[PDB]
Amino acid sequence: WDKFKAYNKSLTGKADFKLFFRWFKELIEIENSDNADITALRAEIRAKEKDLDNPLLKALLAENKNSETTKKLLEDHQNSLKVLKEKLNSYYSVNSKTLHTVEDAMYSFLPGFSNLKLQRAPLDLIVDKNNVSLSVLQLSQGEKTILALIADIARRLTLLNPNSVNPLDGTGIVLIDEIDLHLHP
Amino acid sequence: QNLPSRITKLIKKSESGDFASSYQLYKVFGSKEYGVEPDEKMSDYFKELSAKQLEGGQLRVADIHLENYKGFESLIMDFSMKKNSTILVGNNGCGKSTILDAIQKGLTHLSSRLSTRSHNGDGIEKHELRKGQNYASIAINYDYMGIRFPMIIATTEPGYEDRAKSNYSGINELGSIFKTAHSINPNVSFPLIAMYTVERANDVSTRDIENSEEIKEAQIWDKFKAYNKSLTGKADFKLFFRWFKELIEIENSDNADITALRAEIRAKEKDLDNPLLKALLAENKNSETTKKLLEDHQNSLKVLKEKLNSYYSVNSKTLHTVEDAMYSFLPGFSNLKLQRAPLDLIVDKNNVSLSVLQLSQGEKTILALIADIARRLTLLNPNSVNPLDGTGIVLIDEIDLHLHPSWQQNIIPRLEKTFKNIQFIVTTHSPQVCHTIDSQNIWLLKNGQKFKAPKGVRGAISSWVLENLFEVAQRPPEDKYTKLLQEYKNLVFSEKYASEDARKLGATLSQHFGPDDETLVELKLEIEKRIWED
RNA sequence: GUUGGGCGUUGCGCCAAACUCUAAUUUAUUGAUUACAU
Ligand SMILES: Nc1ncnc2c1ncn2[C@@H]1O[C@H](COP(=O)(O)OP(=O)(O)O)[C@@H](O)[C@H]1O
Repeated sequence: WDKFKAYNKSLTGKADFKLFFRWFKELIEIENSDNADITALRAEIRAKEKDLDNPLLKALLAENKNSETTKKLLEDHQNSLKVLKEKLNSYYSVNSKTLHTVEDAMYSFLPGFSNLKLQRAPLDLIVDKNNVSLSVLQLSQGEKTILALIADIARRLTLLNPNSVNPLDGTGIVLIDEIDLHLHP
Repeated sequence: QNLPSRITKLIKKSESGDFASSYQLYKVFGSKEYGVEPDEKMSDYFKELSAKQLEGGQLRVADIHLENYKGFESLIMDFSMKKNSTILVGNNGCGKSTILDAIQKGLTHLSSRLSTRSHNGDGIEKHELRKGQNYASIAINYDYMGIRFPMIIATTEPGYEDRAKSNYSGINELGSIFKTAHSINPNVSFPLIAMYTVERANDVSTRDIENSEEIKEAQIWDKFKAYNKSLTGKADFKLFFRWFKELIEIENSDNADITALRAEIRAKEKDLDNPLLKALLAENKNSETTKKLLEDHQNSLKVLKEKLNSYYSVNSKTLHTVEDAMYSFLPGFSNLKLQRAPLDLIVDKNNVSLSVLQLSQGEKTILALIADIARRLTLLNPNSVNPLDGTGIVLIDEIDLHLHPSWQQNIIPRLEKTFKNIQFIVTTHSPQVCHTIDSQNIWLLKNGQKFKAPKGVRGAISSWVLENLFEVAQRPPEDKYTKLLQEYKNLVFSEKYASEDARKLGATLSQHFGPDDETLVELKLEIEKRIWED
């Protein structure tokens, strides 16, 4: 992880789901096989980041908030995420932080989708909506190519950008030819 | 309505409890051909009962009939049913391998019609015909819960009209019974069919493990899949390596979502306690929104506890059972793990970490054999208290390969102790395997004929079993010192007890064999006795 | 391991006896046989 071992061989570009499934499989398994201390931190980041978007408490916060106690509480659980992500960043580790960013790439480019697991008895890399779905089988043909491209961009930007609590906030050139390739209208 | 008498007899048999009695009862009430009006509900009941009564039965080979096969003109053998181990002993060139090769080409057919729809298999080739004859025939009777299935496979040279047509009446029956049992219940235990040829000597190699992560995903995980390349010998290790990777990955991928869930429960407990948050909520307790949010948080915490309990009762013993059953068979070895740098396995012996690919040749063949049996039993037998208690036929050919004569006295009983419901028809040439099985089971073979073992072949002096089962003398038959021993012994028991040669052979045989052994002390004592008498 | 006898807390439990060429009987609306209703 010296920022230059993946910077090269990128001027050609590859974006396919066959080489993304095998990559994500190793990334989610190797990270969890050894280490195993960053897994709990990342899972609790997921819990804290998805529990804030509670419609009940969100409506209560959006309601009359003249008392400063609720503002202090919201600042406190924002600082919770701040320090938590700071701790993960302090754990300088390749193959353990790129997973979180690549998951965030698919958590935003595909709006409203929840946690992403990887079953094994059937492979079936599942994406969680309010109802369960499957990516290896469903999700069309081009909705896998574009996701592979997004994942590659996220991984490459994360590797090129150490620290940077939001690694997918770099700057540079990314040229795509015929962006309308395998897309539903 | 005057139910036929045969139908009443079948109903009585089913009431007593049989599996075929209800099979031929749900196919008599589901069609108009058999002569009774078709009733669907009362046929479904019989089908369910037939499938339910199949559990607890062992599938064994009862008898076999070779006629003009490789080297046997006419052979009839009957394998014991109360005993779970049959041993074939004979010279190199009598035909013990022929009987195993005849048990296959029928076991292949049984596996094909129990797993696939092909309805094909092996057969007698032209080169296997007895030199001079024209027709050959192999007949095997399969047993299940005291009810037998016929079979016969035959051939004729394409110059004369065939005088022995093939027939597979009973194996189609057995396959249909098992398939129906699977249809009504997806987790019905099935028998295991496999043979391990001498070609398992080179089973484990670095080449096989190098590309074991580059095979198809749907070739290892389903009940009906532990049958491909299973009677070809060459106990599979690549598929075993893939299977071991997947199980260790299930352990290393789950049990962390369990840890994550426990951490989430702790965090939620902190969030609910949260003295600041509790104090803030205490300001407005009667508010409907606050009560709603608190009750929903409590319900979510209870649901999270239920989710944790869901994986709290997994206990994936699929790995533990295999590891424990394979550690006991190979003494000392323990803590088998995986190392991902050159995608290789690591096993620990005598507090030394070594790779499987570099182990002794006498410890990888047994390793792969036990691993293949355990994996196939686990695949064929779904979720159960003990998945290694399955039935079937395992044909271990030339068990004496790569074994020190210290494990041969503990190989058969250990296989029977770990696997206590599998038939183990085997062949051997080491006389330290024979003296652990009853005399009624060993089937001597010479000159194309079957001879029963002499009385008392169980635990005894190895010289006696050697002499009375292999026709090989205890001492060398042509050795100079052995000839001197004989020429000393006969003269001791005859003229020239103390003469020209008595002393010189005495000294020569005292320099070797030591001056203190069994035979020479006997001879010296008796010569002293009968020189004192004179 | 297989066969014939006896008693009755009898769709078979027990008792009392025997035999070992290397080695156990299954089909109906069919035809032959025993038996009731004719
Ligand atoms: N066409 C044939 N004609 C005569 N003998 C044959 C023929 N085919 C096979 N055989 C006999 O089969 C024997 C092979 O023995 P085998 O089955 O390998 O048992 P084992 O491995 O225990 O010695 C040989 O003794 C050979 O004579």
